[PDB]
Amino acid sequence: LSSVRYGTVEDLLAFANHISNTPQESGILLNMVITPQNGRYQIDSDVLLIPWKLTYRNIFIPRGAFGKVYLAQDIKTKKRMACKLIPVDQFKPSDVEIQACFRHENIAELYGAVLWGETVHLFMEAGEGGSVLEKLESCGPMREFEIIWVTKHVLKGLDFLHSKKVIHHDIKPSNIVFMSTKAVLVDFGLSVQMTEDVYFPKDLRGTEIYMSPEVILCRGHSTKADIYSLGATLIHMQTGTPPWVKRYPRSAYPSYLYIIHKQAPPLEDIADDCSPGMRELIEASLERNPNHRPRAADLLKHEALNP
Ligand SMILES: Nc1nnc(-c2c[nH]c3ncc(-c4c[nH]c5ccccc45)cc23)o1
Repeated sequence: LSSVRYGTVEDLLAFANHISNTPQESGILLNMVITPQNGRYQIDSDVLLIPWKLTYRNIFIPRGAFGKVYLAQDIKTKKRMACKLIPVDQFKPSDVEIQACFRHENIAELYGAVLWGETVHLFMEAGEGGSVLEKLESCGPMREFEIIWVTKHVLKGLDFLHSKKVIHHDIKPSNIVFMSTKAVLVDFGLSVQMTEDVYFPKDLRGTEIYMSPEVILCRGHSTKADIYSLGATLIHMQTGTPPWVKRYPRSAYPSYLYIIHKQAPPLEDIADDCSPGMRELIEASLERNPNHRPRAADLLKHEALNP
C-alpha cells in the first residue's frame, strides 16, 4: 500500500498489523466522509486540523492512552472528525480493531487510518461537546438526571462490548464523550478480545483511580473490570471529585495500588446528597468480588435508570 484509498475492514486490519510489525502518506478509508485526492490525504490541503471549541466559561487538546486527539475537517465534505495522532512505536492494533470490527451507537465510529512519517492518524466520530471530565472540571458535580442519561449510554456500549468478549480496560470520565444526542465510549488502545472466560494480563493496564482490585492483583480478570471502573466513574460524576483523592491525596507517593487493594470498594466516597436508587447502583457496580458484581445488562434493569 503506497496511497490513501477507500477499502474494507480486512484492508484496514492488514494495514494496521503491518505498521505495528514495522515517503508519501498511505492508508485505508472506511467512510466517504473523508475525501482522498489522487490517492493523497494531506494536512492543510485535503484536511484541516481545527481547534476544539468547548463552550464552558470557567475553563485544549485531550490526551488518549497512546496519542493526542485533535479536531479535523474534511475540505470536500466539511465533515468534522476526531483525529488521534499516535507515534508508530506506541501503536497498538486494538486502537483500530474494535471500532473497525464492531459497530454500535455508543461506540465511536472509525472513519479511516492514515500513516505519515512515524505517526498514525486515526479519523473517528467527533465528540464536539467534549468529555465527562471537562463537564465535571467546569460545572462541578453532575445532577442525577445527567448521571442517569450518561450511565444509560455507557451501559449500552459496555453491554454490547462485553457481549463480544471485549474488555475496554480504561472506563473513566475522559473516555466518555458528548455528541449531539448521545454519550459515546472512546479509546480502545488498552482494550482486549477475550478468548477464554478469564483474561490473564501481561502488564498492568488502566487508570489507577478507576482500577478494580482484581486488575491490580494481575492474577486474571474479565469484563467485570469495566463495571467497577464505571462505579468509580459514577462516584466522580456524583461528587465532582474522583474516589480516593479526598481521603488519600498523593504527594510523596503517587501510587494508589496499595490503598485500592487494601481498601476497595471506595464506598465512603459516595456523597450524602446521593439518592437511595443511585447509591444501590454505585454500591453494586463497586462490589469487591467480580463474581458477585453485576453485568452491564443487569445494571440496565436497575430502578435508578428506569421510570
Ligand atoms: N482518547 C481518545 N481516543 N479516541 C478519542 C476520541 C474520538 N472521538 C473523540 N471526540 C472527542 C474527544 C474528547 C475528549 N476530551 C475532549 C475535550 C474537548 C473536546 C473533545 C474531547 C475524544 C475523542 O479520544
